[PDB]
Amino acid sequence: GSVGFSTGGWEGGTYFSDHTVTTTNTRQWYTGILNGHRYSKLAQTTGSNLQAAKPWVGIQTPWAYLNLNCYHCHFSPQDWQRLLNEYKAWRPKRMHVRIYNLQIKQITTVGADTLYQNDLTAGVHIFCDGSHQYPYAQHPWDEGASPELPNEIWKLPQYAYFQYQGDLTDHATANTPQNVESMLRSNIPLFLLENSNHEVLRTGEMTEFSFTFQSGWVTNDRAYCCPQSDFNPLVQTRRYYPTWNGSSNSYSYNRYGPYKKPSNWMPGPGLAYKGATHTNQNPDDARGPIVTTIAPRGTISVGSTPSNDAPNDGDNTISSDGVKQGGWQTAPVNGACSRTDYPTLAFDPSDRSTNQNIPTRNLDIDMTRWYRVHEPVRSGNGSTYYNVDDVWMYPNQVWNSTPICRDNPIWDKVPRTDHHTLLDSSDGTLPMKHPPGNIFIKCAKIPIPTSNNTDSYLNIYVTGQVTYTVEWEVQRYQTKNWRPELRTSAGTYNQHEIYNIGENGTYNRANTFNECMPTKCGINRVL
Amino acid sequence: GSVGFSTGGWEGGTYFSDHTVTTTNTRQWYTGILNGHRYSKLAQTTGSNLQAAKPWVGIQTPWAYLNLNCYHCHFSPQDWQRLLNEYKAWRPKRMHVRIYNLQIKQITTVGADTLYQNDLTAGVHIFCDGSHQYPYAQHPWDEGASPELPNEIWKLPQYAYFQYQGDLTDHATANTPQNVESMLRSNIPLFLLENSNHEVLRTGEMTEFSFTFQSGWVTNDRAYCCPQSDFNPLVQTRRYYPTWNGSSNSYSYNRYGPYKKPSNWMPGPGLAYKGATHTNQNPDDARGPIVTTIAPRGTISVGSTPSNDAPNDGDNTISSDGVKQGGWQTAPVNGACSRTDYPTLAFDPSDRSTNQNIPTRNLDIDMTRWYRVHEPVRSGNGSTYYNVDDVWMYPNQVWNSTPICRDNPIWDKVPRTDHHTLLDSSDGTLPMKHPPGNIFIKCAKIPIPTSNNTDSYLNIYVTGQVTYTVEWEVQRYQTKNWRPELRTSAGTYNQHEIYNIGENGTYNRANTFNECMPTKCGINRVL
Amino acid sequence: TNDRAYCCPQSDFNPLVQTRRYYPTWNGSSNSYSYNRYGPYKKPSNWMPGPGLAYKGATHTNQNPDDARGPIVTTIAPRGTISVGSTPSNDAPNDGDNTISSDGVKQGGWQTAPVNGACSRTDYPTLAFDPSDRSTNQNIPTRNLDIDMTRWYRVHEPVRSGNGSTYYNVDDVWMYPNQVWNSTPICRDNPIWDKVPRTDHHTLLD
Amino acid sequence: YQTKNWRPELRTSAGTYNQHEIYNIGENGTYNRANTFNECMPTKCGINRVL
Amino acid sequence: LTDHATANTPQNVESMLRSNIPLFLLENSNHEVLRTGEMTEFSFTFQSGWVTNDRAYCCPQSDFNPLVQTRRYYPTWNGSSNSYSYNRYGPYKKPSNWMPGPG
Amino acid sequence: GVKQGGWQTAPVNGACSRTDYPTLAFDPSDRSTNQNIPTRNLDIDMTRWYRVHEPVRSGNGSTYYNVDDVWMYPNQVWNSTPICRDNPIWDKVPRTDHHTLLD
Repeated sequence: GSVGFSTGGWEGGTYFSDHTVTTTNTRQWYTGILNGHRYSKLAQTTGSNLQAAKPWVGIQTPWAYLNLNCYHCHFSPQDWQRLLNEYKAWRPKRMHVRIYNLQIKQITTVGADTLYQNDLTAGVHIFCDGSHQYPYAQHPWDEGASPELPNEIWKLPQYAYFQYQGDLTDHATANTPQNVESMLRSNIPLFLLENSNHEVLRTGEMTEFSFTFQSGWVTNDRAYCCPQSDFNPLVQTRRYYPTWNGSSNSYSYNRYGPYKKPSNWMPGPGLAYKGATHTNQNPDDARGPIVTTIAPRGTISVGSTPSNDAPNDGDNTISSDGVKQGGWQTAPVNGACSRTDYPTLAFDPSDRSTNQNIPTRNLDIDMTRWYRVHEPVRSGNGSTYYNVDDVWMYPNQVWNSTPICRDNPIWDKVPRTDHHTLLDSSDGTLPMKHPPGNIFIKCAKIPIPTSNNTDSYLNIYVTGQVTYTVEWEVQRYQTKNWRPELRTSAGTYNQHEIYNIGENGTYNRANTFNECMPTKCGINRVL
Repeated sequence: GSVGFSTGGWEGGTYFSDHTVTTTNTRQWYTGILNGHRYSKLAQTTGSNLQAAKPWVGIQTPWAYLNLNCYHCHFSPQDWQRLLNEYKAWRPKRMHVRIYNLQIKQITTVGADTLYQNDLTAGVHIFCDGSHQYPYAQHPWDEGASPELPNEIWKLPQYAYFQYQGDLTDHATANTPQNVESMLRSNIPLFLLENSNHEVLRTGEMTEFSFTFQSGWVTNDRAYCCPQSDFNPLVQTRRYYPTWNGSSNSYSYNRYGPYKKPSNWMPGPGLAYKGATHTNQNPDDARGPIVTTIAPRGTISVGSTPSNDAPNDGDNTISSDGVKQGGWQTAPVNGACSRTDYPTLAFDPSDRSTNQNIPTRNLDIDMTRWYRVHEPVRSGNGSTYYNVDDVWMYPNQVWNSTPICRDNPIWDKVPRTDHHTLLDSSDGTLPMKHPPGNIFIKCAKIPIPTSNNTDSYLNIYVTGQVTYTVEWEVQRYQTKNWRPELRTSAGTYNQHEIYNIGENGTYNRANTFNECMPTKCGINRVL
Repeated sequence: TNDRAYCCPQSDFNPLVQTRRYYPTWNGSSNSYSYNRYGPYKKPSNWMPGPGLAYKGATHTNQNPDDARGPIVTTIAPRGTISVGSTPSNDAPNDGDNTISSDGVKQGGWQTAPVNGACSRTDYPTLAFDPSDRSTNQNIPTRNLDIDMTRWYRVHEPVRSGNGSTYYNVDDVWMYPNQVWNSTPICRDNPIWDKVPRTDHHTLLD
Repeated sequence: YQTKNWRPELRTSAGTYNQHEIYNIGENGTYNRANTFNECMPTKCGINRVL
Repeated sequence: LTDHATANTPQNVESMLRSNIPLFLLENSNHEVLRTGEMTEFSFTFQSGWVTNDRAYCCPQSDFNPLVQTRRYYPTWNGSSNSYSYNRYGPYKKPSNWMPGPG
Repeated sequence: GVKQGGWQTAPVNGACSRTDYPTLAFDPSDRSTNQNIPTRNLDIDMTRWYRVHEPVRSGNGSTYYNVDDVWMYPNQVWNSTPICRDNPIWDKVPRTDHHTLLD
């Protein structure tokens, strides 16, 4: 008889050790009924009017889901400081999630007054998709992650997923196969969570989930030198550099100076592009820096026209408007270029922020990450130094990843595909094949009798507690550095009261990326 | 199925034996929702206006806590009488606290009428901090301790804690380091009880806590003589006292009279100061007798100005107003001086007292505690007898502690610091490293669905029973005294009906410190 | 000990709860006291500011590095001996004791510094040092930074005087019961230990 | 140390010092030492204890 | 490197770099001190790829058999019809799946 | 600024044999007085490419674009440069979060 028995306590606190950090967090969560207990088409209405449907079309579900992906979910500002000061590297190992102390209440109107009364026999649907049968649909930077403050109520975000690009229209030429658009539309998936197995829980019940991570490392230490400066000037190099003689049409040689020795190591791959920065209008346009247009041959997308003049030769050229609303954008794409760390990653530390100050990633002091790359080419009497904005993958590229802050997402799901290149994120998330599965939650749909076969349900909502524990594998730094180093310190910040509760419970959050306590500031690594 | 089963009975009564007294008390307690389930800045607005913030700034929490610290919590007036009459000494050994028979009710408005209905699935957060991770914030003399009468309802007091002194402002001179105020403000702690582990209980559940005391003794017997009178006049002393001869510029000697023999034993340390008694206005001013101004070099407090004239030499002198609102006061500081027992300890016997008569400690008949101390110094023809208001710690000081009454606090937490001197309280509480930990209680925060992301919770309150049992180590007196002695007796009091229930349930409480049944009145100890 | 106190023991209470304690007010007409509850935002504390002697020493001149400046200067000499700049004084209080001139105390005495104890006001400038031996640096590190909140700036004993009260600065706070304090901060350039002199008695070692 | 403090704290950091090159070897082997007591890295700055 | 402060940059980055420079003194580690009658030795184990002495006499793209026809066709753009027509690759250049290495 | 401020990576020829020369030149020994400087001009391996062209239909004919930068792309296959007795044996891989293929 667990109506009067709790199914759990409250669990909080972090534990530090040499090889392990364990974070434990409990939140009170709730969800009401979403989308009237039904699945429905979700389509974007925004964007400049064009003779086509808007690109994103999908399904919004009745379900809600748990999002644990961000560091401020797991670490308090204190704990994050201690992680960054005492450890050169960490990665998540295993996560345990308990859902318990469930309460299901009927929302009742007896009059001008709204009543909240237990329905003791009402259930809650809880489903973890761990085999990734359903669309994951988790953008790492989404709001609706577990709130930073343990005392804050967490309203579950609603689950929706992409279905098809609505902008695609049938296009028939001598250069295309027939009926490709209808072929795409016929093949769109529909995912209903009710054709899978899940648990239904009443108020005296609990459920739990365990996940094991496989990921690379987040690395807190930085390089104080680039690989290319890293030689010894007191020793001469045997290497010579050529000088072209226009008279003899040959080369002569001179020893490289001891203070620049040619390196075998390439600057890491980096794409320095801002994207389209020219206007703030139309938040649903694809700004950049990389915009990808998907469309199969035989279909034509927004603002696309076939072009019969070379190089295109029957391919569809896409106007600015077409690329802008039709395409899908990848940002940041800076890679190893530190010049474009800014302003290509900017975020709110929390959801629904009223702060006018937007933290943007301006601080990278790691010295393997490059500002500019130049290819000098002999031209006439002198040489022309060509800035290279696109440094692609090339052998012997060696670089460090961007710094991250407590407000970054922890992981990003690697799309399941035939092939992928090296996995390094420009935003710093850990790419994971098999990230922890979506934990889906919805109130039971309790029908109300109707004579006319209308869909009428009882108005209820579930609240409960969720405890999530992450075991973090972690490595303490060791150094022979004689000097003291930069450390994350509260005294660095222009906002002295940051992460403190103020008048009327206002909680102070970072104005800047530095106040978000970024990694790779303090600890020197030897290359 | 404990919805219909109680988790405990009612436990009351005291048990006396030779070496042990056991008090058992049960109270019905409740708390509603505090501070709207949130943490917020708590700042004092009172005091004379000054160009600075008011000193005390802190955090008021959603939590409530149990306060067992006072004797009238544990002992009935009868039981206290018997303790003081039959025992020379006692100390608390172990305490057991049970919280049970929990009821959690929703407060509902259906109309002009307010309804109280069980929420059977609602929880209660109960947390004991026994490792003193959170601020203790218990002033021994606070109200909100368990009520004296077993039948009285106990409303849990709300927990709040100090954070920083708001009066401190940055002060930069050649004599100070830079940016100390921002350094203080940056380093202020924030304590959220939800990052620790605690129990959540529904109505069919209970919890219990055990504590072990380490303390010195409360001592009921008194000295009938001072150490300095304690000799035998029928025997001559070999000791001589000097007399200065101004003519020969030397000393001559004469045997001490047998009825004052010089003693090796110093009067105990005592600071005789009233504090600032001149006005009753501004209850938040620091009156005395010892006022401590905290402020680091590089900061400047209220009413402070740097003074470049000696002795100060760049130190900040503080005006009366600055000391008055800015400082922190220590009272009583009488120590072994009985002259300043009055009026330096005065209190209400109970919380929210309407009695105009305020018990103040005027009765100390222990003879080791001194009225005045004089240092005579030869001056001219005679000698000048200098009153000494400050007797500091000196070797061979020997003294008895102040008497206490049933309305005193039992213990006081020793602040955790690098160093402390001898622990003797002028108010009589037992200093304890590791006093019993705060038991924190709050109603679960049960969210109400809102579309606009406002914070809206279900209005509930918890009531329960708390049983607390203290085992007291105790010592019976033994004496060869031939004569009968003073004993605590109901017939001593001008109020004959004291501790009786009167018309309409009015409970009579002590008008005077004597009616509070003070210790160290009755039993003679041999020195 | 590396950790610090962010509050003094005397601020450390809960203002949301009233105190049962009252403070006296003297009535000169009735020659008695009346009582009023302490305000919830200053609750009288059982805990004394730690012992502290706020004295600079003799700061007036830089000459004569071998003079005993302070803040505590101890003259040793047994009865039957006379030290530098000492003369017997037959006028009270001295009565045959040797009074010592400034010069005598100055070169003859032995100095104890720092003697600030729990007073943070005199942390400066009573501890100043070179980080290394034979330093050429004109900048002398001196201990100006103490943010520990148990260590006190000033102590006042207010005493009712006439119509108002006089607030007496206390430069000497001696050992007294229920004093609780944290030790001074140290730096990487401090000595680790000091040998306790072997003696019959010593007080608390801080 | 162990703390339940929610907030980050002061820590000893090289970036605090007006002398940026402190404890570094300079020209001709000159070793840079603290000008101030803060540059000597004093204790009891960072960690909060609960009383 | 010199400090540069604009609306587009964070503050005090140069001093931040200069403050964080390492200093390495070999005397804070453990090493051997040897007098004239003493010796010391060290062992190392390599992990590496191979140095390769043999060469390719052909590129991967020439490496086919001309006596066999390829089924593959190559496009030719017709500007009049705006479409492609196809012709079998000649047996002596067969399109290769293998790209020239990065250079 | 680029010239004195930057740090240079050479050789970066990769699989291009055209730029084997003159991008690697050295003395065989230290403090050489020899005016003749060995420079790597001899690569007869046939997987290593001289030029790469992307032809693009332009007007009536096609334009053959020389490609001086061939980046990493799938199905690139190549042999490493020849080495001589005077080359270094190894190079320390910088310790970093990421590296591409090591050649």
